[PDB]
Amino acid sequence: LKSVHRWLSAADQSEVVPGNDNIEYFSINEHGRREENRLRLKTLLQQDVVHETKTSTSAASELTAVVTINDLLEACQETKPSISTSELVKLRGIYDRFQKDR
Amino acid sequence: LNAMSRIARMVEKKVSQHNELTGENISTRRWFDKIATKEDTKVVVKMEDFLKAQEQLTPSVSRAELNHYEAVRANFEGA
Repeated sequence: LKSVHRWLSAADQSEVVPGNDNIEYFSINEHGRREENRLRLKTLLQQDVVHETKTSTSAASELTAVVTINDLLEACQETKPSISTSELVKLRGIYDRFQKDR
Repeated sequence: LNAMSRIARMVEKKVSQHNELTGENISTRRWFDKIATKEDTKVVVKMEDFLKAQEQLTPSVSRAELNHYEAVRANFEGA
């Protein structure tokens, strides 16, 4: 979870910066409109709606999520031992008593 | 049971061997049925089996001290 959180934080701008060539646009009579990027996105979405398809391609697992020891050790640092430390002795005693007798 | 375990691991070898020899798709039950022999009852047993079993599990039902002191106290109070 920590590793995927870090990856998502680092990957926010990966899909925003690059240009899109899936469709070509001429932009005539654009004067009088303050919005530029949102209008381009809406035009692209209109064209995609006219040409919508459901199929999608796969991606390499490592660039979706990956496990690293640097975060693993920190996760180990925030310990959460299930067994109650004050209760381990009692449990050990009762387990032994069960094992030896009955 | 220890004996049955040993023989069972033996046949577990055997099956694998034949799977390598005749074919990997042969089912264990099919193999053990076809190659079945009157010697299947050869459930090998020996002293070492007994000693292993004894030292492995189930020391007793009541051995350590319970039996002893109830025995002595019961005999004493029965006078």
